[PDB]
This record gives sequence, structure tokens and C-alpha cells, in this order.
Amino acid sequence: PGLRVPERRFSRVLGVGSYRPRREVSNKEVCTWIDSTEEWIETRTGIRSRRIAEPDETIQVMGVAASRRALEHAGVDPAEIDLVVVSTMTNFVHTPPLSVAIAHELGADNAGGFDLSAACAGFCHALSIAADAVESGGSRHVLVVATERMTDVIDLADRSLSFLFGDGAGAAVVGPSDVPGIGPVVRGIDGTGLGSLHMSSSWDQYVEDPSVGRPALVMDGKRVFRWAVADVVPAAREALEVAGLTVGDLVAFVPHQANLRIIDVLVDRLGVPEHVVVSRDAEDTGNTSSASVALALDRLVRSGAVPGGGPALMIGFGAGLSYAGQALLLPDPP
Amino acid sequence: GLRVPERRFSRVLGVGSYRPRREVSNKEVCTWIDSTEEWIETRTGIRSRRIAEPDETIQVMGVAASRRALEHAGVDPAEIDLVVVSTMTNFVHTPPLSVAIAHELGADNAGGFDLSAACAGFCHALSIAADAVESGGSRHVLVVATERMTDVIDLADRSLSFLFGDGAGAAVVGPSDVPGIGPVVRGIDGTGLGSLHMSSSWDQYVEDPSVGRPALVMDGKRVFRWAVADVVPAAREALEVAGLTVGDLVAFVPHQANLRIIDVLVDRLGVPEHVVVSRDAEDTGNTSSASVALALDRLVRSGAVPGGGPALMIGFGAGLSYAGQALLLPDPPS
Ligand SMILES: *C(=O)CSCCNC(=O)CCNC(=O)[C@H](O)C(C)(C)COP(=O)(O)OP(=O)(O)OC[C@H]1O[C@@H](n2cnc3c(N)ncnc32)[C@@H](O)[C@@H]1OP(=O)(O)O
Ligand SMILES: *C(=O)CSCCNC(=O)CCNC(=O)[C@H](O)C(C)(C)COP(=O)(O)OP(=O)(O)OC[C@H]1O[C@@H](n2cnc3c(N)ncnc32)[C@@H](O)[C@@H]1OP(=O)(O)O
Repeated sequence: PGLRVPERRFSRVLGVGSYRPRREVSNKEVCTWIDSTEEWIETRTGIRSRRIAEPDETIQVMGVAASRRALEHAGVDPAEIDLVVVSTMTNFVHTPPLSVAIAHELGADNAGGFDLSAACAGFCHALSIAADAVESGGSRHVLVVATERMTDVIDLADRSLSFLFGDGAGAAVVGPSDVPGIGPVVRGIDGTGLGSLHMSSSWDQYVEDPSVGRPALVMDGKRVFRWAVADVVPAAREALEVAGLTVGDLVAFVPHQANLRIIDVLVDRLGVPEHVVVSRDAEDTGNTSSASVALALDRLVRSGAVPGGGPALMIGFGAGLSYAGQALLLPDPP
Repeated sequence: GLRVPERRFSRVLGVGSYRPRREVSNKEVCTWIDSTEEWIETRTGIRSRRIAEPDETIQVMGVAASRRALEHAGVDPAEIDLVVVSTMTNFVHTPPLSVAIAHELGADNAGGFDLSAACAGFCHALSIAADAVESGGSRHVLVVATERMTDVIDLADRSLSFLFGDGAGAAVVGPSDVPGIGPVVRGIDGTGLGSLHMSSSWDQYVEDPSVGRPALVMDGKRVFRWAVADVVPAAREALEVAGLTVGDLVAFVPHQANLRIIDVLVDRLGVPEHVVVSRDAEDTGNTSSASVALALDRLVRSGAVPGGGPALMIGFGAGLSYAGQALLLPDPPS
């Protein structure tokens, strides 16, 4: 009674997809909500425009749309999906899990599903869970969806970060591969950051004293910026070594679109060559939280700017002050 | 990335729990709703449950259960590579509870993320931990299921106020020489979304009182019928993919929805007389994802069963979904 010796295997991203809210919002329109200047929102962040979800574009709608596109690219039917993992931090329904409603809508009635909550690092955590699942021999096809409506958790009328977070969703399908297509994940924390990226309040408080009402992100952007340059850079190189790869091996670098500036710093401290394509979707996407790396990944692969099978470095980082990232073989363009 | 890492096997090395100090008998329950002790016990098997006080927040409960598991496993917080927290009663969008818990615990060398899958949460987390360890990328993983079901039930509503309790349970998983955790089985029934869901989302709360704070609403009979139809075959599947029959079982740890369902599961499943079946609901009530963790901690610490013995664990509920697996039990502590 020593159990069965399951037969592992290899896995990698078979297909990617995404959903981008129809309503685009330029910095000019953002300056009509807050007291800013299109010119500040760009030299500091790097955003020229972001997309904001409309009432009908719930995270479920966006997640199912992003998922379908991923399944089409991978050429996999919903019936073949064994697990659906949804990463989000902007869900106001305690239960049942969003991942179960998405699976059901998609037609994947053979699947299970949890939701996952890890702030910006969410997609890279979900992806490593998917990789481990398939490689364990227990699952063959896994769907990973990162759907966020950050606008629901941020006061647009708050120059703090009202020009920062965008909406949208990204998905990836992982399945069998003859060779390792996803490198080991690397993850870590700062526990002293809890006060750098928290919620104005908890819904529990909202009901007891309305005074501090509806929850919403508040951030000490200097501390996180320094944390990002301090720990995210080393993690990125670790993510590289653990997978047996160097900066020069990459054909792409898809970091969470927190800020083009931080992105410049990262690309800088990391020694990223000029030949390796770097995601900067933040320009017109904004900051989409855990969906950020997924949205970017989808754009990258579907551009032709990079060939299949080539190494790509991904890494999300943020709230709680925690990161997660891994290196992976890009899929063939659709 | 191309690099074949070294796989190992994993098992549960320690288990722990935190049970709120306040015990609430059916008699006290009946002073909150129009009901009787006879009715409650006859319909659920529950005689008493523990209700968390203001100071026993899910983070407090999670930390305490985690320290018991770590103590039992003889593992240092510094040795923890991942912290997975399962919970559906968290009113804080970010940062992740897991990160807050990992910090207070002392495990600053870990990352982690929150998991949300209603009653199936602990089993999904366990399969993530087993996979992480077995993949070679992590050596020790901490899984914590912590809940205050009382925070999302009315307490005055006659329909379910006598079913939930609060509490947390945890488990440490690490390397083993032989497979110590079977493959996870999981599935859903999406047409059952309307049988167990929230009275409203915080979104709808923020827009109109009354509406109340999001509270749990389910269809006894529908959930019970689905569990009997789908969970009995899932339980058998869990044994099969691990290469076991029900007779090699020393224990059965089903989610404690209530003892009447468990009674049917045991009967339909054909669990032999020699197997210990957790019936913790009798004094614990239903604690959602923490149900199985609490029952496992109690089982192991009872001294009724030996380390190494096969145990079947399965959680089931929202919405609808389940996840379960077989595993080799830890030696009881001392
Ligand atoms: C996943 O979990 C989530 S992502 C967490 C997202 N954040 C990041 O990813 C990290 C982002 N790091 C930062 O955001 C940086 O904090 C900033 C640059 C984007 C914000 O600006 P700064 O940090 O440089 O500094 P701040 O002191 O807050 O502002 C400096 C002065 O700027 C002036 N100013 C001008 N116009 C604006 C507007 N329109 N918004 C806010 N104010 C701006 C004044 O704000 C500041 O003061 P001063 O001019 O009197 O010195
Ligand atoms: C993880 O993700 C989630 S777990 C949370 C949901 N899951 C679980 O809770 C476990 C599911 N448990 C159940 O299925 C139970 O098996 C029940 C709820 C189905 C037990 O309820 P019954 O079917 O036996 O009752 P019902 O037919 O709806 O009502 C029958 C009569 O009961 C009378 N009555 C008397 N006292 C009470 C009190 N305390 N509460 C509610 N009603 C009571 C009246 O209820 C009904 O009419 P009648 O008695 O004249 O026929």
C-alpha cells in the first residue's frame, strides 16, 4: 500500500488568448477625473492609454472570451480541459468559484477549478500549477485565466493610482510536450510590505462603519519601486538559472506591466540584450494586475515579432510584496 | 526552459488545527432561530459547533493551525517554500492572506497565494503542494485552510445557521521515498450554480441597503442529491487512480457537510467496517474548506490509526464541485 507510481511527462503552453475592453481611455480623459496632466502620466508611468471595462464586461465575460481564444489557438476543445485555474483579485462574489462558472460556460464540464488570489503574481502562480498538474501525469490539458477589473477596486477620482490600472483578461492553455516547455517557478515575499499595497478597508469594516467605505487599493509606490528593483531583479535571474538559461538565451521578456520605468530598470539591471523582444503593453493597456503578463504574452505571440519554441521570461510582482515567475518556451503563433 | 529537474515523491509530514474557544450547543442555536435540538441533530448529526470570537480572525486561526503542523512535522518556517491558503470568508482583496501568514509564521523564504474553491479548497491545495514538492521545485509546502463561515451566514436564518462553524486546519507536505499522496480527482456540475451561491455580491451591497451583506444561500435537497450522485463515484475514482480499493483504507475523511450525507457516502461507497470515518461535524459543524483539514488533524492526533495507513480525503460543494485524493497518513505526534 505504497500507492501507484504515476507516470510524469513534459508540458508547455499550447495556446494563448485574451480579451481587451472595447472602451479605450487616453490620459486626456483620465485628467478629467483627477487633477493631472497627460504629460505626467507617461514620463512617470509610461501609459498613453488604458482600456476600462464597461458594465457588461464582467470578469467572467472577459475570462470566458480570453479562454475561448486560448483554446482556439491551442486547437483544444473544452471537453479536453481537466482543470481551470482563474487568477483574480477583483471578484466580489465569495462563492462559488469564478473558475467553475467559466468552465461551465466554456463547455468544460469535465474539469474542476479553483480561483487563485495572489495580486499581480497571480498568472505566473497559476501557470506553474498548470505545468506541475500536467507533468504529474494527473492532468493532460489545463486552462489558466487571469481576469481583472482593477477599476472596481480603485478610485478613479484619486490621482494616487487612478492613472495606473487597466482592465482585461488573458488566458493560456498548457498541455503535453516532448521536452520541458515550462521552467520551475521562482517565488518569494516581503512581509513588511503589507503596508505598501493594501486595501483602504475590508468589506467587513464597510459594514460596521461606512465612514471608511468601499474597499480600494492604496499604495506607497516608492517602497514597492525599491522592492521591485531590490528583489524582483534577482528573482528574474533565478527564474533564468533554475530553468538552465541566460539573459542572452531569451527571445522575449514579459514582465508584469507595473510601469515602463520599472520595466526600463529591470531590463537594465538584468542585462537584457537589444535583440530580445520586451513587453511594454502598458503603453496602451495600462496596469492590468494579474492579467498583465497574460495580456502581454498573448500580444507577443500573436505579433510575429518572435518565433515559436524560443525561451521567454515571465514574472509578476506586487501586493503583499511577493513575486512569481518562470521561463517558458513560447508557442507557435496562431 | 530546457532542463530536466529531479523529481521526488511527497507525503504529509504534519497536521495542525485551531478550534475557536467558544462551543455553541444546538440549544443555544435554537435561541437564534425557530427550531429544535432534535430536528437539527436528526437532519445533520450536529450536536454542537465552534463559533469564532472577534479576536479569532482567519489569519490568527491560520497561523496557529500552521504552527501545530510545523511543530508536528519538525519543519522550520525558514524551510517552507510555498504557503497556500484556502478560504472563502476573506473580506480583504489584497494582499494575499498566505503572504500575511507566511510573514508572521517566520517563513520569509517562501512565496504563496490564496486559494478559493468553496468546500473543495483543502483538497485542491494539497494536490498543488504534492505536485510542487514532487516536481523538484519546492521541498516543503504549507497548506492552510481557514474559515469563518459564520461571517457569511445570517445566524438568524432558519435554513443553514445550524450547519456552519469556524476554524482552521493545516498540513505540511514534504519529500517521501515512496509516493505518499495519490493523484487528485476533481470535477464540477455547473448547472448547480443556483443551488449554492451568495445572496448578493459586495457590488450589489454597495449600491442598495437592504440587500444585506453577502450571505450563503443553498438548496439543501439539491446539494445533497448531487453529492450522493457525483461524490460517490469520485471517491472510488480517487482510490483507483492511486491504485487502491476501499478495503486497503484505514480512514475516510470526507468533508463534514453533515453526518446524514456522510452516512450515505459510506454506505454507497461500501466502506468496510474496519475503516475509521471522520464524523467531526458532530461537534464541529461544517467549516467549509477547513472541514477536511480539521478532521485529518483530529484523526491523526487521536491515536486511532497508524502512520503510513491509506486515507481517503474528498471535499465537495460549491458550485457544484469537488476535489479529493488518497494519501498515506503521518505518524501521530509525540
Ligand atoms: C499588483 O499586485 C499591482 S501593481 C502595484 C502598481 N504599482 C507598481 O506596479 C509600482 C508603481 N511605482 C509607482 O507608481 C510610482 O510610485 C509612480 C511614479 C507611478 C507615481 O509617481 P511618483 O512615484 O514619482 O511620486 P509622487 O510623490 O506620488 O508624485 C511626485 C509628485 O508628482 C506630482 N504629480 C504631478 N501630477 C500628478 C498626478 N496627476 N498624480 C499624482 N500627483 C502627481 C505630485 O503628485 C507629487 O508631488 P510634488 O510635485 O509636490 O513633489
Ligand atoms: C462548500 O463549498 C459548501 S457546504 C454549505 C452547503 N453544503 C452543506 O451545507 C451540506 C449540505 N447539507 C444539506 O443538504 C442538508 O442535508 C439539508 C440542508 C438538505 C438538510 O435539510 P432537509 O432536506 O432535511 O429540510 P427541508 O426539506 O428543506 O425542510 C424540511 C422541513 O424542516 C422543517 N424545519 C424544522 N426545523 C428547522 C430548522 N432548524 N431549519 C430549517 N427548517 C426546519 C421545515 O424546515 C420544513 O417543512 P416540514 O418540516 O413541514 O416538511
